Amino acid sequence: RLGHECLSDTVRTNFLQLLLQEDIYSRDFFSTLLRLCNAHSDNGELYLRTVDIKIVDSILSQNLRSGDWECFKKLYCFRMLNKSERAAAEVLYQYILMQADLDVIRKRKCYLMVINVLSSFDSAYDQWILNGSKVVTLTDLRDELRGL
Amino acid sequence: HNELIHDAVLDYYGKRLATCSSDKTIKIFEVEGETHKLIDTLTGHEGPVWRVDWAHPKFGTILASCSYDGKVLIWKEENGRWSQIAVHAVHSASVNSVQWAPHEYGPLLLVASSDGKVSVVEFKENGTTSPIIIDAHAIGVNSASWAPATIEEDGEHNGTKESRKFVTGGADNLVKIWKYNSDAQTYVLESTLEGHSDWVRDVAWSPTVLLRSYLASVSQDRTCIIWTQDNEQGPWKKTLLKEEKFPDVLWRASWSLSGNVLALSGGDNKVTLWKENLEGKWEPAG
Repeated sequence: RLGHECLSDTVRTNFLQLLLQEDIYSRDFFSTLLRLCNAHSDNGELYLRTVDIKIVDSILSQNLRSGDWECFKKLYCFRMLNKSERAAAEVLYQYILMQADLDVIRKRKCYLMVINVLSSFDSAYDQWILNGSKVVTLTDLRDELRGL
Repeated sequence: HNELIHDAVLDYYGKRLATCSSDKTIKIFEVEGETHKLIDTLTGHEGPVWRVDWAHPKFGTILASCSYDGKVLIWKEENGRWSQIAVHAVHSASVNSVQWAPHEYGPLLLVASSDGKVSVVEFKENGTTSPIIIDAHAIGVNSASWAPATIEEDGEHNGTKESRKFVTGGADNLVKIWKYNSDAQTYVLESTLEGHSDWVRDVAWSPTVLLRSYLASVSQDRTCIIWTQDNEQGPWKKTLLKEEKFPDVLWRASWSLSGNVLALSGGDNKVTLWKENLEGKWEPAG
């Protein structure tokens, strides 16, 4: 956190990538960061710098390209706690579409999560989420939930 | 179902057929030539769906359906289907007719319910209904219509002004001619015309390119009197179409969208055809 004249973003990118590929460090380290993210999310603040946020974003996005629901579960948790909450709805939403590994009951459960998170918002721009350039409304998701 | 449809109408672009059933559904299909494959079904009425109409594309393709229940259920293609964007139910029961209006009168809907009302539903920015109701007849209004007197819709040589004539078909057995004055916010009853001692079913306005306007007042006496206007403010004269009573049990009466040929939609499921000949007189055509 306190680099930026004692750590360069590129050297830091490499570290962050390293401990998350090595099984032994990845879990304990990453749960630890997210507990601490929770302590400043409660405030309506951040715990982290802008640079660190994007590094983690980038590694996890590359873990989506290896599949599994769990990769999205990490990206989700990170975005909720480090305040990217419209994008957090998006993360759960990508999963239902990208995967045909999910069954019909399983598609429904996922839909139900996105729908209640959109409508809990105190913002009128977070009542919908983006898939490409088309705006996806609760109404659209609802049609999807009965049709899937 | 498809075991009793009461009206069908086609959009300008020729994409969605909208048949309206009397078990409360509006089954919406796909226009693919003469082939039709279904795409929707909308149940929401509590009465048999009487009639459906399309709206001119310059203010959207709007689908207004009405039942016998005091409800007009406006739909419009949204949500990847057909979803309401307005509702209007200032009546109580027996909404009959629902006809869209040209954008030279603004975007208005002209609703006729049998409870001796007519509303003029103005549409705003949020799609809000603004029924400016008027009492007409007293036994029932079956249908509704309007246009200039002194000028016309704004153009090159049609001025502009602010007026709108009406034809109101009643179940009091009359067919009244109301006149709107947009310079006074008055609806002045002008002429009362009576050609039938039985219910006026349908009324209509001739979209003829002629200055003369003809109104086909059909009836359950199986007679149509053609109400002949000399100009846009001239008198009305009863005329006979068929000089005798049609075998057709007449309900509707529609003029063509190019021509001045009149089809009377008989209960025999045949359309008799009457248009004026080289002598000046309504004579056969089919």
